[PDB]
Amino acid sequence: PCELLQDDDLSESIDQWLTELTDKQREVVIRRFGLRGHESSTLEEVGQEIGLTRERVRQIQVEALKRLREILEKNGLSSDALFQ
Amino acid sequence: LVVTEIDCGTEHGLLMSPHIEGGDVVEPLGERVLGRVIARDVFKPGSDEVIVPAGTLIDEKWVDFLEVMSVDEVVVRSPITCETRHGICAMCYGRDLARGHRVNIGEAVGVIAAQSIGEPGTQLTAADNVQVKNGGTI
Amino acid sequence: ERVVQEDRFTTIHIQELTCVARDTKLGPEEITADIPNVGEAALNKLDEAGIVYVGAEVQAGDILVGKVTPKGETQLTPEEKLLRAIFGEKASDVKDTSLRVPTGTKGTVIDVQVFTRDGVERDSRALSIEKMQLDQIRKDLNEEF
Amino acid sequence: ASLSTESFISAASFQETTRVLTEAAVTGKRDFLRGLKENVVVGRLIPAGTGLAYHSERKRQRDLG
Amino acid sequence: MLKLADLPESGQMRLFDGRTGNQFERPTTVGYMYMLKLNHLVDDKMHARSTGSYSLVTQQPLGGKAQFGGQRFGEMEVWALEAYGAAYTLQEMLTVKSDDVNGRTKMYKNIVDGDHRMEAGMPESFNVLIKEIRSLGIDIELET
Amino acid sequence: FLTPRHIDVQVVSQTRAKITLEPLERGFGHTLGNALRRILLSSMPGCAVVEAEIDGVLHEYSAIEGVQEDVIEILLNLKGLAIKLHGRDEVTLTLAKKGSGVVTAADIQLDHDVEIINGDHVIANLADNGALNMKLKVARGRGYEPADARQSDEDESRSIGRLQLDASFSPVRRVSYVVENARVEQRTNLDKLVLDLETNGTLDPEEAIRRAATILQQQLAAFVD
Amino acid sequence: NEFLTPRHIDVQVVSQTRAKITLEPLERGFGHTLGNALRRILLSSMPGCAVVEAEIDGVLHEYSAIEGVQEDVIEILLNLKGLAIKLHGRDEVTLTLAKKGSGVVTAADIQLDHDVEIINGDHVIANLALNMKLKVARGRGYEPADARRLQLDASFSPVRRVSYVVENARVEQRTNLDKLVLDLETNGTLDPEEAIRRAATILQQQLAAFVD
Amino acid sequence: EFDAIRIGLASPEMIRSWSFGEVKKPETINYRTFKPERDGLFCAKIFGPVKDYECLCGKYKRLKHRGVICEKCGVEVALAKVRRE
Amino acid sequence: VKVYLAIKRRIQPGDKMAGRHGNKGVVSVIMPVEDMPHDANGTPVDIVL
Amino acid sequence: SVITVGPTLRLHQCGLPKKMALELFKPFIFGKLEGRGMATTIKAAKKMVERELPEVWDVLAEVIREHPVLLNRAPTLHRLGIQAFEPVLIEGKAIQLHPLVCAAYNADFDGDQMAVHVPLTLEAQLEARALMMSTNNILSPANGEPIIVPSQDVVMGLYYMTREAINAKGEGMAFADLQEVDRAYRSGQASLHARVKVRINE
Amino acid sequence: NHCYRVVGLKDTVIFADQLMYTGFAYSTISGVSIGVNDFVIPDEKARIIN
Amino acid sequence: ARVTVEDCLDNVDNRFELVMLATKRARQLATGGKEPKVAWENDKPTVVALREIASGLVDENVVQQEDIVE
Ligand SMILES: [Mg+2]
Ligand SMILES: [Zn+2]
Ligand SMILES: [Zn+2]
Repeated sequence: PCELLQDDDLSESIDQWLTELTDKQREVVIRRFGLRGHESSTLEEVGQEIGLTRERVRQIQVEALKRLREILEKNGLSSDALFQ
Repeated sequence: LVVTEIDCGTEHGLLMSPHIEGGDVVEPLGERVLGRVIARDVFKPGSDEVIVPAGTLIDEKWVDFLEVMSVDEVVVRSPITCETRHGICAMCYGRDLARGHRVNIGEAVGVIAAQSIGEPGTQLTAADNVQVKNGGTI
Repeated sequence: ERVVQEDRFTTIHIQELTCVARDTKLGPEEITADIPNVGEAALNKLDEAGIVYVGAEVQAGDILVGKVTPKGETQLTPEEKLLRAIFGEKASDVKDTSLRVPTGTKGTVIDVQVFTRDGVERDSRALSIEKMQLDQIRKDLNEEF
Repeated sequence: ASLSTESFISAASFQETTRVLTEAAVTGKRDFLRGLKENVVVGRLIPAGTGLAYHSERKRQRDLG
Repeated sequence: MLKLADLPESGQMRLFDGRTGNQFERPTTVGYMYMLKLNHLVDDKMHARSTGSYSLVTQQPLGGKAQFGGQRFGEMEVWALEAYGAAYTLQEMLTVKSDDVNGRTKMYKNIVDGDHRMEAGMPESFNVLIKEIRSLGIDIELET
Repeated sequence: FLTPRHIDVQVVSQTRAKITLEPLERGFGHTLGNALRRILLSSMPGCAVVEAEIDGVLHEYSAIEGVQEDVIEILLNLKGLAIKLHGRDEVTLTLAKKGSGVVTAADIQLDHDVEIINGDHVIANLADNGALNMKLKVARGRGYEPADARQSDEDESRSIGRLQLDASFSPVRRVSYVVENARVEQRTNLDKLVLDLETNGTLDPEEAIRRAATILQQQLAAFVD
Repeated sequence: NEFLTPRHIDVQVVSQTRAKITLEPLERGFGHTLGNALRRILLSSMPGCAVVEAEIDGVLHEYSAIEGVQEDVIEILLNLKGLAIKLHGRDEVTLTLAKKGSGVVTAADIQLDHDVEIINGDHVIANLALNMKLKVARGRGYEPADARRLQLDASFSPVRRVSYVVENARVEQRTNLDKLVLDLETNGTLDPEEAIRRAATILQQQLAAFVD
Repeated sequence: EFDAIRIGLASPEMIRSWSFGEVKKPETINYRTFKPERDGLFCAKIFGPVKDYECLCGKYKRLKHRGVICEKCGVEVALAKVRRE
Repeated sequence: VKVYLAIKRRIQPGDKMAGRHGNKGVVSVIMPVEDMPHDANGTPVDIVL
Repeated sequence: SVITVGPTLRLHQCGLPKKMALELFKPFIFGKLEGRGMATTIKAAKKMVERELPEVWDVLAEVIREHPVLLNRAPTLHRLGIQAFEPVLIEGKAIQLHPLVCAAYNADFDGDQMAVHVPLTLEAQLEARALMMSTNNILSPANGEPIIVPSQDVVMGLYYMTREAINAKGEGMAFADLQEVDRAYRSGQASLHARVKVRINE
Repeated sequence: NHCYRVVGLKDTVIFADQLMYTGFAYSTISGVSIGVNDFVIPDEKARIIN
Repeated sequence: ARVTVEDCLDNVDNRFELVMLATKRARQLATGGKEPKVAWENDKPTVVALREIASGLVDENVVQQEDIVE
């Protein structure tokens, strides 16, 4: 029962952290990774309908990745100790 | 055999008498009628007098009260002569429990009575002329 | 307090722990040095072959023998894939099934005995065991002569 | 006196299983969960003790109003 | 031998108290006695667990996780709980704490939330008995 | 009404020493005697070998070549040493001897602030085919402390090199007090204390009473404030 | 040389004569050393004042009673031991009491001088349906009648019942520490809280001469 | 809830209502791959899927559709607890 | 590859101690030296049966 | 775990090791850390109870104050074999049991093991405190004789206290009340059993 | 059994704990011990055997 | 100011309705629906429900009335 609760509590927090992180950057991470029920797509398939470029969708990905990296550090997730 | 009724309403019980075997008594009346309800109205050994007008339960105070009078034969309501269906009345059952009050409505008295017998089981394994010891009448 | 300070009833227990190398159709198991999803503190007491040094003080939950098991068709979830790109963790397709000491058992390794089969390659840790056994069987026979 | 149990789940504990289930099959007796040994195998509340108030409300609201 | 070693004849000498400091008003038998140490230490018998792995057919806790081992709740402890007025205690140790699938997962969330809802659930020891009876050509159903 | 002044220290031996403080009032003699006995055994300044590092062995279980006694028996002999630290709190000592000669407590290199009481205490037996060399490290503590409680001064790299010991230093071993009678020609209820102190030699019996007086006064001061 | 110094968090005062103190932070072997050292000073040898001599008219024996009094002669000596008398002027004085009226004889009718002060004036002595000569002095320890006609026991100690229970205390730093719980019971001549500060001062004065 | 547990005979017309498929082949798992086969003692069409929300051939594996039947393999996607019922 | 650990299990409250005459016993606590009863010489006892 | 007698415990409470209370009350710690605000998610709270920090012991004792745990021996022949107690955080690896309650369990201290049980539902905590408590089952269910009786060690100290002697120290004196008997005895001037006369207010 | 019947249960549990506290404290003051001199063999035992 | 679990059992003389009455009362305090009459002494929700039974401040009628109100 402990392992089944960690996967459920983390899934309810990942989708919640994306809706409170930003507005324009939230739809880019959801399009690259289908965490809200969407289907996974490549960089050329996602960029053909949004951004109209192959490098504009990757520049926002690294910026939003560094922002979520600082959230998990100050929240108390301690990723440096889990992955070691 | 869980208790489901508070009282049946009948008067059917066996007589209780102390152990008068041998020369002296073994168990007096104060221990065999300790915590049991009285079936019928006990009468004084005199001409015509009543002690218990309703026949309620006997507490520790009524035990010493019977030692004042010379009463020796009393009747009590036992669970072997009850009147309920699929159970045992609370009034017909005694009051010997972990508490000091009467039994409750819903207490499983059938399990606590079987464990009390099987628990001490591990601890278990000429006359030509007779005479008297205490002087008295015949 | 005089019976504990004087070290009277303090006995010594010797508990052994053996590790095996199973052979499966998905891939052979070998004793390696690199372990997925670990750090420098976990590999500090370990050598370059995957065997704990002789005399290293180990705690409850340390890695003694490095044993990895290859696997295929992991079918990872999209929630776990999102975390593999943030912290920069590579997707290791080999599961970590190394030997670890149980909880509440801590001590000091006195010796390590290895066993190899015919036609199998050996590591640098087994070379130091046969060298100490060959030097001992040669220094003592030269001294008794 | 222990072989006169109307239930089959409480009679299959000490007696033979194939002897109680065979008689209960050819008879078709719909047995209820009244008692103490029946609710232990099933997993419901026990009427003895604090569970008497639960079975009283269940029987009251059953084709009675 | 007590006379040669400058010791009392009866072997009982009065000792002084360590905490209060007074003298005991009775002779105490002292001396040296050989004692042993058995291999029944508490490091091999003390263990506890809350969650762990379960079997395949019967959802019962067992070892294998190198954490601890669950104890058996035999029938002797069942008759003891029925002797009291315990109804929800015995029902908890038979349905929620063991032999369940949805009841154990839903109960663990109630402990973290702070309110004990005590969901009913269904014991897994009886669901297996239904599938084994229906496969023997004998019918069983719930009339409700 | 009476206070102990100018106590007497009757030193009959290096280890056993008796002291007679002063003829006190009746009632306070037996009270102060049992009170001072529990202080000399609870907390007293002492020094002992905390850890020992040998550059020829990995762990304490395996024996070495040339020494008759086992390594475990060597570490059990270091606990019986009596090292006195005057100024320094923590000092590092060395020991090295080669040849067919037994090693004792006097084989340690002398220091200006390190004074060892016993010199006849043996450590291990040597031979001609082997030799020993190790480094000792002592410290100043208050009471008994095991090796698993004082987990400090570690970097996850000195596991195979450094070996820790069980710090069980206790300068006081046996304390005995009796109630005698004395005459002062002032009152009739007079009694003195005769403390039979048994010190291993790490501390002087005169300073033992002074160090046991400031600790009791610090505990009784909480009632005033 | 660091130690845990106790601090009184609260003083449980249940009555004017009965108190209860607690010392949470203590050492390992100090929870019972300070309790026994303070108990022997308050109980055995505590400076106070009580009755040392009691003489009445017709002191034949201990069992020989006196006529005119409804109470026995044994209960008269038992009521004088509980009387709280406190004087500071002279070291040893002699009191008197002459009661001619019947009904009741109380302790407030005793003629006191400028130095003799009585704490409890409502304490009854004997019931009359008599003239005695008592004497009080200053004593240090509880001395019975066997030590050193007229003779009776004396109780110069202000406190009556002194006890202490040593129980463990949960500390965030140390896992094994015990606390001290002291309780006193006096006859009202001294504050139960101030009596502890007086006993600790006597024990401190006997050691400050050999400390620095 | 439930009550009044009864026992009767298993009618031939009622057994067909409990079952969901007919078992005709005795083989269970293929030799090379570790996957069940149709009309077997461990088949996925009759009893249910092996994994959670995944068919046999792997065509439908999303977590959106709770109940659906794949066109390639006639198996209804569900959880792992349906295989016991 | 097998290893060998060396654990020194010191005595603690909970172990079983007995003699040669058949008197089993579980140790309760470890009392200090000042609390053990001592004779007139000053030798505190270790085991209190 | 192995049982151990403790003379410093009350009749309604017992002892419990610190290492066992962390494994039994593990789901109760995760609920207190999230409500307080120290732990955000449930995954971060798992690494706090396994790291043995200094703040996990203060939050642990909050759920042990009022939580009757169950105790039982291996052979259960009566209803008094399963009694509920209040656990107290003690240091060690043994269960500190009450000396008087050992008469009901019929267990001696020679290496016996007693299992523990932790009720989760608050409905089970109320029926364990009002029914399964050690203070409620003070009378044996067999007869009217109480099951909580002073054992051999307690009755030995009470028999020597109440004894008659012909000659003793301090015999023949009188006392004012019970407060004078305790002061004269602990002062070393009166014997433990001496023929005296006292007046009490009963 | 008489204290619980005439007083109650709240004052009986506290009385049972204080009776155990005063039973262990006074048992340690009286150092009762069994020895070889406690087994008093009667001098007339040899007369009956002979 | 202490727990009284024995005086409340003598009022009902059942020891079974008291558990059912304290269960419905403890859930109203753990969920934050109602406020207890007795002040808080750093106690949990299960033991505080038994303190109101011995004092007579709550009965089978107050618990039923606390559910309809909001
Ligand atoms: Mg046993
Ligand atoms: Zn009936
Ligand atoms: Zn398919």
